This record gives sequence, structure tokens and C-alpha cells, in this order.
Amino acid sequence: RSYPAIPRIYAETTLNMLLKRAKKPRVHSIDEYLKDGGYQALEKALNMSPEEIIDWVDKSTLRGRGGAGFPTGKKWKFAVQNPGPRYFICNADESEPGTFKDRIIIERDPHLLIEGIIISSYAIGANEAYIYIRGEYPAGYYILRDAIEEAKKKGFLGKNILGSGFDLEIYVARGAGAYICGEETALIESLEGKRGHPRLKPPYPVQKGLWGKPTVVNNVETIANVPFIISMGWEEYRYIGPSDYAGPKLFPVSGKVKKPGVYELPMNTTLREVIFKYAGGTLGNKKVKAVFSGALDCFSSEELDIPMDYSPLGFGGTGTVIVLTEEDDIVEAALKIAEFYEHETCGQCTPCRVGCYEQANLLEKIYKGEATEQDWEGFDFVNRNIQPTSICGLGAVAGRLIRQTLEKFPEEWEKYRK
Amino acid sequence: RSYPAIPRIYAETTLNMLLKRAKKPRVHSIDEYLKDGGYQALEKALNMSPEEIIDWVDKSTLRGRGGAGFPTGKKWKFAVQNPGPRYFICNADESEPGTFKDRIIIERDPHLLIEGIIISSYAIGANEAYIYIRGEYPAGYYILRDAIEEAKKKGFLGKNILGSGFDLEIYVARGAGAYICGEETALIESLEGKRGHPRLKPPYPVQKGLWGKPTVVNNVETIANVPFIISMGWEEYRYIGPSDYAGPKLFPVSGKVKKPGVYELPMNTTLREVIFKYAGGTLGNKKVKAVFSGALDCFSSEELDIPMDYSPLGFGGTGTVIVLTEEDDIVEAALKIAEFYEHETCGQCTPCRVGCYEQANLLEKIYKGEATEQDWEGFDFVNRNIQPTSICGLGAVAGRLIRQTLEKFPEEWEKYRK
Amino acid sequence: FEFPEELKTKLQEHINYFPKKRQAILLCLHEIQNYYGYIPPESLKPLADMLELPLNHVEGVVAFYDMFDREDKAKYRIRVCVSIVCHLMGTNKLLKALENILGIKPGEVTPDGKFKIVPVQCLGACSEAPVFMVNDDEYKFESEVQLNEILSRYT
Amino acid sequence: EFEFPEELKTKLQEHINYFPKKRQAILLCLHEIQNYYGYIPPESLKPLADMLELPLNHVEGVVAFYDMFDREDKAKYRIRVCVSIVCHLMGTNKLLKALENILGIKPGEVTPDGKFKIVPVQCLGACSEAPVFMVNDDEYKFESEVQLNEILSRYT
Ligand SMILES: CC(=O)C1=CN([C@@H]2O[C@H](COP(=O)(O)OP(=O)(O)OC[C@H]3O[C@@H](n4cnc5c(N)ncnc54)[C@H](O)[C@@H]3O)[C@@H](O)[C@H]2O)C=CC1
Ligand SMILES: CC(=O)C1=CN([C@@H]2O[C@H](COP(=O)(O)OP(=O)(O)OC[C@H]3O[C@@H](n4cnc5c(N)ncnc54)[C@H](O)[C@@H]3O)[C@@H](O)[C@H]2O)C=CC1
Ligand SMILES: Cc1cc2c(cc1C)N(C[C@H](O)[C@H](O)[C@H](O)COP(=O)(O)O)c1[nH]c(=O)[nH]c(=O)c1N2
Ligand SMILES: Cc1cc2c(cc1C)N(C[C@H](O)[C@H](O)[C@H](O)COP(=O)(O)O)c1[nH]c(=O)[nH]c(=O)c1N2
Ligand code: SF4
Ligand code: SF4
Ligand code: FES
Ligand code: FES
Ligand code: NA
Ligand code: NA
Repeated sequence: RSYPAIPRIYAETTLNMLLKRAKKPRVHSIDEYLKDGGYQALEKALNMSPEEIIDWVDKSTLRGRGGAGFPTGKKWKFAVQNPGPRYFICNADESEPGTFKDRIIIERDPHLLIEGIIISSYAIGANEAYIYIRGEYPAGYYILRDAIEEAKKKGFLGKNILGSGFDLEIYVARGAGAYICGEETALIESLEGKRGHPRLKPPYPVQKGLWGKPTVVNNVETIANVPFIISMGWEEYRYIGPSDYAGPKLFPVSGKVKKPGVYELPMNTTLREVIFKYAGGTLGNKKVKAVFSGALDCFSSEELDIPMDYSPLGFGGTGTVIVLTEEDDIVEAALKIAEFYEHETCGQCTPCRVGCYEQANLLEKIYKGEATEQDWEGFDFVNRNIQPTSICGLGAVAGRLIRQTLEKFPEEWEKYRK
Repeated sequence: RSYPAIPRIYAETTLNMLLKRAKKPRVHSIDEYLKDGGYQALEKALNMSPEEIIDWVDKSTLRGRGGAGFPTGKKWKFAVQNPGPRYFICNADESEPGTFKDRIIIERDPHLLIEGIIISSYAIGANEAYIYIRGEYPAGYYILRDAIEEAKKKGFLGKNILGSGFDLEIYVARGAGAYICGEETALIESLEGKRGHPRLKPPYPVQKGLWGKPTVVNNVETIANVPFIISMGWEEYRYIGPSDYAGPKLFPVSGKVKKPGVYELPMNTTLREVIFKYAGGTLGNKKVKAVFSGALDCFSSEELDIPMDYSPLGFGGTGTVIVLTEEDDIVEAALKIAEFYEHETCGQCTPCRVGCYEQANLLEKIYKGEATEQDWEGFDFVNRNIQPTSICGLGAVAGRLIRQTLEKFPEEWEKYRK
Repeated sequence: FEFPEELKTKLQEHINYFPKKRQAILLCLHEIQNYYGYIPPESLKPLADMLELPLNHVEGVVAFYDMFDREDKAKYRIRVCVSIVCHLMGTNKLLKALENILGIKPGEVTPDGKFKIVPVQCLGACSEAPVFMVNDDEYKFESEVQLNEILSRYT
Repeated sequence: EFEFPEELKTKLQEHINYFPKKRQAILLCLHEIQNYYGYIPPESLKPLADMLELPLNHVEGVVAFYDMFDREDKAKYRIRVCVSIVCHLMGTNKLLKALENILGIKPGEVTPDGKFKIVPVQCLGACSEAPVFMVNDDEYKFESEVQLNEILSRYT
């Protein structure tokens, strides 16, 4: 019936796939999903072997939409070479700054995600699947629980789904405020009822995950592609966008654009096109100064002609586009990124624990003009020394974006030293 | 292994009896039935005398769920006063408009029905039992055939069942498109390999039925109660719902409700509660105009506060609830009821044969605005004169619902007379 | 006319199933219709012999029971419910979608003999109105896109 | 000893029965406890540990780890204000100022009546609608002080 208030994020698509329904800012329940041919891909999937499904997902060129772009079919293959039981996890922790692509699938077209989960679970022989949704998405949580009951009603979940002999339950767990619980191993620890502390990898979850068993973790958006791959076939899916980085991709665009929101576009779209062709250009038609790819990278105005794909020279990441214009202070922006990492390090690793803290502590001093000479040289050193001994990607990147601003905007930083 | 596709009808229970398993839309096989304590009512029954079982069923106040509500125990007593051999027949012809309560037992929990048939057969001394299932339930037919084999293999059917000395075979017969073959005497004719022509009653089947021998015919839902009566005892069964009209009842709700499906409720529930409390209210929250009790009765919105029991002022029938709302044309609806009876009269009785035909043919002219004044008066006359000389309930009621619409919605009819 | 071995055997199984042969008549006719896609008028004489019934007994039964069709061969029967609930909930939408996809209306067969639309009374799935069957499979109609995919499963 | 009111205990037990293993329910249980009390009562943790069949120090460590849980301050409504980069750029400080004008409190503080607590949080994943805040489970774009004032009036 009634869900918590959600802002009506603008959404636009040139492909009409992931956002076919989710372009409209409301919950689409199972009847509307079914009228659009929903769950027919699941029926088709259940008449295929798991191996064919893995083969199709592999040949689709689908890559992880959670940010790292690992080939999805290949991840599945690694899982299924290990003895079961196996588990499937949908990562809905989406907490990266600027990143709001996953919630609009969850909150508007939950059956797209659920269908994807059922197909993926069948493909890897998992009879128990989880959605881990961040605690700050309460509406998403209630919407998913309700959608799962709808799917049960209609016989898409439970035992012996559609006479296939395949059994599945999907459990919805909630986070409780930790960005680090989106890291796949910390997510598993949390599902096990513990603190969200990343594990040393390898092993990867596919070898040793939930309860030590083969576990696939996939991002919401990744999973939402799976119904299309089955429905269209892998070849037709590969026609979408460039054949090496095929398929729809969601781009959350925020900051100083005229039309902030989520754009469903192919990955041969350029960053300049995302900003100027789709997102309406800049507020006040000011010049673009920088784009933050979440809290991961900083691209300058000289780097706008790159493709939004997972190539070496491409944008990569989550597809998150935070636009800063000419009057935005880059050091102020850097401080916010430092504050983010300070707040989210889990503190297992010493350089990450003290580095994330000191980077933020000293950058605050610099920003307020209270920094000594040593504070300056200290900030530089700490920024370069968060990564050593780190066992997860947070420590690996906590200094990355800030370093890129030091390199690409030296003049602004110098104003703060002199 | 495989069965034909069946739509996944929603089912909900407050009592967890007939729908304990059938609330889940899938076949429950014998192991899962056994795990829930199934067939222990049969074991208990076989340690009782036939006479005692009849006594318990009598004292339970169980009444016929096929729609007439005849006391089940009394029926069995009548049969056993006549010399054997005797036959037991399960009526699974369920073909009344709006009525889909029996099929969810057949298709999801067949062992509940089978267990009930074995106990009932033992109670009346029948060594030969039949299920007559309509031809348009092909999945139900295969599911029952398979369940019967499972029961044979676990020793619940065959000779000398569980050492009792009681022999039973259950044969499954299929209908082939005739609604009238649900009338108990026409069913018997069909079982004897003939056209489905009702016989003059009396005699009732308990006196003279299959091959002229004492025969009990009971509805699927009726029989599904019998395991419960033996398992919990009649006192405890009578403590379900009101003392006079005791036990669970299935209510198939369809038309303009939010949650159409089958509801297991006690018979003190009101019609209003069925629609608004359980079935989720009306589509679009529109006003209820009428409820059709299958093709038998039409209740207005002023009669919603009645109990769903077998009392004189109660809903009665099969518990079938077809909801029409304010936009629904009652004359258009009456035409569909007329068309139904036109299609299903067996033609033995002249007023029924010609009456069902002319009612539909004339009402169609009225509907299309092509009816003469004599067509109008003729329509009225025929509606009132289907019943004379009729030897079964179809001729008795073929004008009943339509007459009720004429009385309760005069404005809407008069609009058609122009 | 003579039944093929595989069908004769299947008919004989039905005839052996009930205590008396004549009780198997409807199961036999369903089997014949399943096999041939209709009831061949020539099939009835041999069936009567097998049931030990007079020919016209069999003819009378075939005529009586609406599921049996002696006129039209069809690989797939699309049974569409035209009773009150399905009517209220959109039988006409289903029929129009069927005409859009297949080019036929109730009572008609496609030229290739593949689909016949058969209007039927209440199918006992009224909560899932509007209801249709394709031979033994039963479904709720959601939309034309959805229906098209279902029908494409039948080759 | 402290004991959970039956209506809460019922809900806790639903969570505990939901997952295959009891201990997986810990965060759902803690959310439920904070919903009920307006914070996590220290005394609540021992009975919860028993129900989860976990040691108390395990439960304590989990409460400490997860930032949504609050053992300090009882508050009927938590106003979560995003202080991350996009909301910062687009006007977090205007939201905080508006909040101080209406309620008289700054981040980390609670109104004298125990009704509202301002909680600074990282990115809430609604950045296109910056600057973003939540009031308990409800989430909104801040437009202006008059707009904020109307929204807050709905929480009583
Ligand atoms: C969406 C969101 O809120 C956030 C997203 N991220 C993204 O997280 C990414 C880093 O993720 P991770 O550390 O998991 O990356 P990875 O490259 O180590 O692994 C990617 C996936 O591939 C699997 N994988 C990698 N190597 C493998 C191997 N040898 N064998 C099996 N699986 C392997 C691995 O298990 C994971 O599922 C970054 O690129 C960010 O964009 C970070 C924070 C928040
Ligand atoms: C479920 C379904 O698809 C349908 C259900 N019905 C229902 O069928 C009902 C009418 O059935 P019937 O004509 O069989 O009713 P009845 O009252 O004559 O007899 C009901 C039962 O009691 C027995 N019975 C009645 N009086 C008896 C007596 N004195 N002695 C022995 N048995 C007796 C009788 O043999 C039958 O089993 C109506 O109320 C409808 O609701 C009709 C059409 C389709
Ligand atoms: C600190 C941190 C935090 C997160 C991640 C990484 C790190 C280092 N990852 C990536 C995650 O570990 C993993 O790569 C993906 O979930 C795998 O799914 P795909 O292969 O992208 O479908 C991640 N992924 C995701 O889907 N949602 C999230 O919220 C996060 N959060
Ligand atoms: C035209 C027509 C059609 C039907 C019926 C009656 C008539 C008049 N009856 C009722 C049937 O004759 C008989 O009363 C019951 O089967 C007896 O069982 P219970 O006493 O209800 O358990 C009936 N009953 C049933 O169980 N299933 C059915 O499909 C039908 N169909
Ligand atoms: S790198 Fe940082 S966030 Fe990752 S495990 Fe180590 S301390 Fe925790
Ligand atoms: S009343 Fe009608 S349906 Fe019943 S036996 Fe007579 S003609 Fe046949
Ligand atoms: S009216 Fe169509 S299935 Fe009942
Ligand atoms: S930066 Fe505030 S919601 Fe993302
Ligand atoms: Na949304
Ligand atoms: Na018709």
C-alpha cells in the first residue's frame, strides 16, 4: 500500500530496457510487469540448462556494473567449478557518492531485479539468494519484500518453480550505515551477522563466500541485464552499443547540470555527450571544471571526449558523473572526498585506518589555512601511503581522486599553500 | 514429472486446514503430505467401525460443499441402510461460473482428497470409488492419477489396506465438456458410458445409483473435510466457526476485487468481509453493485452483511463470489448467464430445452436493442417458465439469477426497454 | 480404417482400466482427438467394436460432449472462455489480440491447420480472467505481447 | 531485568525466524529496537543476544560498528542531513541553516522536547535531488526554509 517518501529522480532512456518502466517515478507491481512480458525470460531460462545460461551471459559481454567491470559469465563459471551448495547475492548497498542508479530499478521496477536474481541463481545452482540493501534505502526494502511476496503468489519463487524442479528463496537483509558493507566480503560478513570487515582475497567469494561456500556477488544493475540477455538472446543483446562493451548502461548524473538524474545510454556515448547532449549542459552555461567519477576518479575539462565504457581509456567505474563548474573550489571538493573516506574506513589495516583519518584531518587544516609546513608535507605523504597492506579496494583508492586533483589542478592547491 | 500449465490462483487461509499445503501453488507429493502427518487419519479410521465414522461425520455438522448443503453424515446413513455392493463417487466436475475452489485441492494437495475418499469409502462399505473430473481440468486428471499410484505404493490403496481387510480401488474418469455432468445422476450416467442425462429423483443415488446400486456422491471440498474430522475428532471440528455451521469453507472470489482467489474462512464471515477484509476491496475502490453467487443468485449492495453459511438468510451455494461494480452493465451480465444455461441444458425436458434457448436468444435481441414488444413480453414469460416439468436443478434455476436482476435493478432494465 | 498400433494399445489400456469396458468411452475419445487433432468419423466404428457398444451409441456420445470435434482438424485448440467473469475482465481484448496475431476469430482454423479458436464456457480459473487454454495448457491473458510469446512456444 | 514489550518481541521473533540462521537477523532486530525506543537502550542488548544465541560482546560490537544505531540520544524523528560532496555543492549549509532557524538545533543535537535530532550522514544516494535529507524513513529534496517548515509540520 504505502511506502516512505522517495525523491522523484529524473530518468531518461534511449534504449528502453532497464528504464522501460523505471523511467516513471513510481512502483510497478507484478501485474504491470507481466503485461510487459515480464517473467517470460524466466520461463525460457528454466527450459535451458544452467550451462547454456552461463554461456549466453558470457557471450553477451556483460560486465559488472557495480564498478569494477568483471565479466559476469566468467564469474559464474568460477563459482560453478566449485562444489555446492552455492549462494547468490544481489549487492544493493549502493553508497558511492553521486551514485543512485541502482535504487531506481529497486524502487520502480523491482520485478526486473527479482527476475534477474531467479535466472542467475538457477544458472549457478543456488537455492538461496540474498539482497543486501543499504539501511538508508528503507522504501527500497519494503518495496522488495512486497514484490517478493507477489512473485511467490504467482509461483516464480518457492519450491519446484513452474514444474522445473528448481527451488529458490530470496531473503532481504538491511545494512545499517557502513559504506564498507558494499565491499563483497564485508557484505558477506554482515549477512553472517557480524561487523562488516573485508576478508583477504583470494579467496574470492566464488571459491569461498557465505558460510565458506561458493558465492556469487553481483550488483543490482548487472542482474537487471540478465532477463534481457535471455529474452533477446546474447547476439541481439550484443548489437546494443559497441560489441566489446555491449548492453544498456545507467549513468547517474549530478551536480552542476541542468537535468540531473539517471540516463540509460550505450557505452560508446562520450562523457561530453552525457553532460551536454543528455543532461542539458551546465547550470548557468558555466564551463565544466571537473567531473568526479563518484569518489574514485577526477577527470578534467580536457578529458570529456572519452567513451563511457570499461576500456583502459574509458570513464569506467559506476558511470557516476558529478559535474563541477568553473567557480567550484577543487580543494573544498577534495576535502569532502577525504571526509568521506575518513568516515568509512573499517580500520582493520593500519595505513588505511590512520591514513584516511590524517588525510581528512590535515586537508581540513589546509582548507582553513591553519596548516603548517609539516602539515602540508604530511598531507602529501599520507595521501601517497593509505594503500600499503590494504586488503580491500577502499584503502587502495582512498588517496586516488585527491591525487588526481593535485596533478590536474596545481594552481588551485598552490593558492592554499601560498 | 511434468504436468500441463496451470495459472497460479491466489489462495489465503485463516484456518490452515484445507489450504495448509494448497495455499502454495504447486503439487504436494506423498512424502510432503506424510511429513505433515497425512494418512494418520486413515490409519485411525481403519481402527474404527464404519458406523462410528458415520456418527462422527454426522455430529461434525458437515454439509455438502457442492452447493446444496445436504448433511453429509445423513447422506451416508441413508446409503448404508440399503444392501451392498455400494459405490463412492467424488464429484470433481466443478463447472459453475466463478467456481474454482475444488481445483486447487485437486492440483496442489491431491492426497487430502484421496485420504478423504478412502475414509468415506470405508465408512459406507464401498470397495470401488470414482473421481469424475471435468475434461477441462487435464492437469488435475494427471496429478490425481499420479497421486493415486503414490498412495498404492505406500499401501493406502489396493487389497487389505494396512492389514484392515478393507479393499479399495479409485478410478479416475474424465468429463468431456458438459456442465450437466456435475448433476449427480447425470455424472452417474456418464460414468456408465452414456450421455449425461439426469434421472428422475427420487430415487436418490444412495438408494439407486451406479449400476442401480447404493451410491454416495460428494463434492471434492466436502470429502477434503473428512480427514480433519477423523484427525481432530468431531467436537474439535465443531469448534471451528459457528456451532451450527461448523468447519472451514472455501470461497472462490473473482471479478472486480483487488485480490481474486480462494479464501479459507469460517462461515460466520460476512459477504462484506470476504470482499473488503480478505479480497482487498474493489478494483479502483468502486462501489459494489452486485455479487453473483455463481449462476445461481444475485445479491445487491444492500445484502452484503449476510453470513456465508447454510442458514436460510445466509449466502449459501458454493460460496462463489463474483463481484460487479458500479460501471458493470447488469443486462450485459444477465446475457452471459442466459448464454451459459442455453449452452448447458441437456434438452430432456421441454420447458428447459426451449426456455434456456429462448431466454438467451431474446435477451440478446433486448441487449442489441433489436427486440420487439412481443420479444420483451416473450422474454419475461420464458424466464418465468423454464422450470415446469424439470427433473433436475438446472431447469429449476436457469431463470433465477436473471429474475433477481430484474427485481433488484429495475432502472437498468427499463433503460433497455427504451 | 484401422487405428495405428501405438494408439490401439493406448485405447486398450483405457478399456482395461475400469471394471466395465464401456466406462472407457470418454477417455478413448479424448485419446483419439489428441492423436488426430479431431474425431475422424471413420474412427467410431472400430471404437464401438472395442467398447462392445453399438455404433450409434458412440455417435450419440460424441455428439453430446462439446469437447469433441468431428469437423475440424487442428494441432492446437485455443479454448477461450466467454463466460461472465472472463467477459467482465476482458475476453474481447484476448480475442482481438488473437485476431491480430493469428488472423482468425472463434470457430475458425488457421489455413495451415495449426490453430483453432474454440469459445468455451467457464474454465474454472475465474480469478485469472481472462482465461485461455492451448490444448491442455492453461493461462491468464495479460497482453498481446505476452500472448504472442506464449503462442510462439507451439510449433 | 529488562524485558521487551510483547508487541516488539513478536516482531523481533519474526526477524529471527526469517533467515536460515538466527544470527543473520541482528541488524533487522536492532533497527526494530531503535524504531520502538527512538534509540538503542543499553539494557536491550543482553535479551537480544539471548534471542540471537550470540554472546553479548558480539552484539555490543555490532551496535558500535553500524552508524545508523544510536545508544546516546532518544529522538522521535531523526533528520538525516547529507554532508557529502554533491549535497555540499548544491546547498547542505542552506538546509542546516534553515533547520537551525526552525528547530533551534545544530547537527548532533536534539530539541528540548526529544522530538527531533539532526544527524549528519554521508551520501544518501539521491544526489540528483541535492541537497537531500531524511526524516526517519522519509526522504526529501530541500528547496527552501518555507518548504522545509511545511514538511516538518507533518511530523507530530
Ligand atoms: C556502487 C557503489 O556504491 C560502490 C561501488 N564501488 C566500486 O567497487 C569497485 C571495486 O570493487 P572490488 O574491490 O570488488 O573489485 P575487484 O576488481 O577486486 O573485483 C570485482 C569483482 O570480480 C571478482 N573477481 C575479481 N578477480 C577475480 C578472480 N581472480 N577470480 C574470481 N572472481 C574475481 C570479485 O570477486 C568481484 O566480484 C570500484 O571500481 C568501485 O567503482 C565502490 C564503492 C561503492
Ligand atoms: C460446484 C459446481 O460446479 C456446481 C454446483 N451446483 C450446485 O448444485 C446445487 C443443486 O444440487 P442438487 O440438485 O444435487 O441438490 P439437492 O438439494 O437435490 O440434493 C443435494 C444432495 O443431497 C442428496 N439428497 C437430498 N435429499 C435427499 C434425501 N431425501 N435422501 C438422500 N439424499 C438426499 C442428493 O442426492 C444430493 O447428493 C445448487 O445448490 C448449486 O449450488 C450447481 C452447478 C454446478
Ligand atoms: C569499499 C567498497 C564498497 C563497495 C564495493 C567495493 C568496495 C571496495 N562494491 C564492489 C563489490 O565489491 C563487487 O565488485 C560487486 O558487488 C560485484 O558485482 P558486479 O561484478 O559489479 O556485478 C560495491 N558493489 C555494489 O554492487 N554495490 C556497492 O555498494 C559496492 N560497494
Ligand atoms: C446442473 C448441476 C450441476 C452440478 C450440480 C448440480 C446440478 C443441478 N452439483 C450438485 C450435485 O448434484 C450434488 O448435489 C453434489 O455433488 C453432492 O455432494 P455434496 O453433498 O455437495 O458433497 C455439483 N456438485 C459438485 O460437487 N460438483 C459439480 O460440478 C456439480 N455440478
Ligand atoms: S583497506 Fe581500509 S576499509 Fe579495506 S579492509 Fe583495510 S582498513 Fe578496512
Ligand atoms: S431440467 Fe434441463 S438440464 Fe435438467 S434434465 Fe431437464 S432438460 Fe436436462
Ligand atoms: S468465467 Fe472464465 S474461467 Fe470462469
Ligand atoms: S551527496 Fe548527498 S545524496 Fe549523494
Ligand atoms: Na526511486
Ligand atoms: Na460464444
